[PDB]
Amino acid sequence: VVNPLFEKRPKNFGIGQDIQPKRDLTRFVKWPRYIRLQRQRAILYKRLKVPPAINQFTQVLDRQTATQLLKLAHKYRPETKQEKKQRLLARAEKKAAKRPPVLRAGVNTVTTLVENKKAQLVVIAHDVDPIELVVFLPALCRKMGVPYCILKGKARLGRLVHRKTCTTVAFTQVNSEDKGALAKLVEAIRTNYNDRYDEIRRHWGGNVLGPKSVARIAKLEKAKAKELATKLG
Amino acid sequence: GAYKYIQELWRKKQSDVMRFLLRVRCWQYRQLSALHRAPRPTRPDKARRLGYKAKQGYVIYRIRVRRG
Amino acid sequence: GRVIRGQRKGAGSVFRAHVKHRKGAARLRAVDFAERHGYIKGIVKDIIHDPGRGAPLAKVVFRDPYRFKKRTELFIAAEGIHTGQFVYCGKKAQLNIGNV
Amino acid sequence: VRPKVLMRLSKTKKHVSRAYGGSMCAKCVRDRIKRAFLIEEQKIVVKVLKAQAQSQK
Amino acid sequence: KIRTSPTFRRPKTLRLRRQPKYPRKSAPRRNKLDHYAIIKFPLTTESAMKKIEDNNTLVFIVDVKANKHQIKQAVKKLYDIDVAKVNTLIRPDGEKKAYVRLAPDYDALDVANKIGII
RNA sequence: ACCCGGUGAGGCGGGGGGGCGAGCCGGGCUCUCGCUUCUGGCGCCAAGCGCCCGGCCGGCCGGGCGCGACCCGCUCCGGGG
RNA sequence: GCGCCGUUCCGAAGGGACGGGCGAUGGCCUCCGUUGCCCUCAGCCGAUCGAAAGGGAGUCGGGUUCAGAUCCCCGAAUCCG
Ligand SMILES: [Mg+2]
Ligand SMILES: [Mg+2]
Ligand SMILES: [Mg+2]
Repeated sequence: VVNPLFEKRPKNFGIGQDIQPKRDLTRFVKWPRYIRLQRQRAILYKRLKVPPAINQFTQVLDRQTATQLLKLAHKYRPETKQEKKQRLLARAEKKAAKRPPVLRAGVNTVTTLVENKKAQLVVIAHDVDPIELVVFLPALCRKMGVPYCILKGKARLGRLVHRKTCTTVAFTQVNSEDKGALAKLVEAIRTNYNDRYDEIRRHWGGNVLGPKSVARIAKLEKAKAKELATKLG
Repeated sequence: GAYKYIQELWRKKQSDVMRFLLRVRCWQYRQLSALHRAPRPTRPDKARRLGYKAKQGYVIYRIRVRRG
Repeated sequence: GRVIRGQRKGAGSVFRAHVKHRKGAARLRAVDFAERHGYIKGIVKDIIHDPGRGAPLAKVVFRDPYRFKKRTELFIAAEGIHTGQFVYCGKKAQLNIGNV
Repeated sequence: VRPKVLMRLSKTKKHVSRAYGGSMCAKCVRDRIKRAFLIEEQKIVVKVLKAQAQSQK
Repeated sequence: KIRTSPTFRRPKTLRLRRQPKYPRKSAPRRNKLDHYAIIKFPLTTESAMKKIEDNNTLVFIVDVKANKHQIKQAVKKLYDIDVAKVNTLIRPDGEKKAYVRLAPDYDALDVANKIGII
């Protein structure tokens, strides 16, 4: 049935026996300078002693709470440029013949209404490129007694609004329909952050070496542990 | 607002957070070229004091000077 | 008074080396998988005399294990190597003259 | 002849009708054939000796 | 996608052609090297007349910016005659002397009497 | 952080898989190895296996993916610091 | 600071070509070129200048002028596309 001329011809990929195939070589790419910069920058963020004012952005509110917070923030999204023209056209037709509460974006408006004590929940993006914009705001919400949460990605927070990026979002006023779920989110965010902000202040960052050096130190420590075990017996 | 907090946060440079930020920024800018474009300011508050606004045609160049 | 001869030698443009008739730089093979773990074989094509050098050099033809192309190297020919000789190179190579 | 002249010459004028035609002399060609046969036969002998070593061991 | 080569060259991005909204200049420049401007005058030298009478040619004086194909098409257009070949030289006066060898079907003496030179 | 060397930055570190040695009662455990040395030969653009679907009439013609060619990683490997 | 160093050195340094798929055109829309996109392939070495004695394909004879002749005329070829 089968053709006996079909010879199996394996290549012996030994050292100097045959040519080597074009395997995966993503680790050994001579990357460009900007990629090589942005990788070892995050490596230095893993290595160096991160202060707690920057380490507070490393703890992110989890996925099951973040989805409910996005579901709550989708109801109170601000106006569109076309919706503004539609409301102006409706106002013009009303002139020819109470505003709903919306979001308050931007660190300026957010901090002014937090010192005015109007916020009930303050959403923070963890990944701002100048970090000094938002360092003071968690401790400021701690002092004012305002619940603050920190989420991954400023793009997903800036696509709630009709923009690109957004650092801080305030929940000033909500309707009677969206009160109980807002209180259940405020309670979880408060017990996550405001009850345990002192441990966030005590928690330092970094001091984590690379995997090769950790493996070498662990190899020497396990060797010395096996030695000090086998002398006692 | 937030700009006064950002202002004295850039003032208090001898603290641990700010020494860490100056060290990481000086490292990153030393790996960067001698003359390039920063599309957004590193000090937005100091830029707004000097007269920078957020509109089209206002560009910021990050350059280095050899010290001494 | 004038600029002395040892100072004039450091500037250049007269006292530079005569590197026209020289064949190339007598450099060994770079470190890789074959130099690190096992070994790789290469023939001695011909031994040539390099100008400005007492040592004769050797055109050693290696086979590249990654791409199909025969490489050449300018080895420093030690005393005892003849042409048509298989110079091995690597960690698992044997200890004899004409082997690194 | 000079090398750019070789566009004018025909195909048979530039090489010889043989394996390694116009590149290698026939003595080194037949020596290379002898070597390419005998190293392969030596590899066959080494494979038979390895099979016998695995048969005993 | 696996990385075959260890080098990372620049990826072949897309670029577009020139589709301008308005041209740079308003009008295209007219041909200032016309056929009438590229031929100044034929010579009335005794040696030039001997060359015409013997070797079936015509001797012209040409602007220095010309080509042999330009002189050939200019003689073919402004004399209604076929050209065998054109031999050019630049005189020490400055202009280009052109020996236009004609085809033997027409006569150089006849076309010289036709254009007036003698 | 900073400095030097090599590369066309080509297999770096751990965890797997297999064989060769020692001791204990088929089993785990400490270590080494990973295919090339009698010869001036040749060696690339996959063989083999499995899963698919496209067209034509169990058969015909043209393609893709994974094994072969282990997995996870955070600095290209080293040398100073 | 006019600019200087540096020629492979702290570079994302290619616009190239084989084959396949898709649409748009052109010509007895047969069959093929032309461009547009995608898949796929690729090492090079430094942009550029630098010898009228270096390397460098291919022309010789006779005749002609007051001055030009491997150039003009005649007869023979020859190189490249
Ligand atoms: Mg001087
Ligand atoms: Mg030149
Ligand atoms: Mg020359």
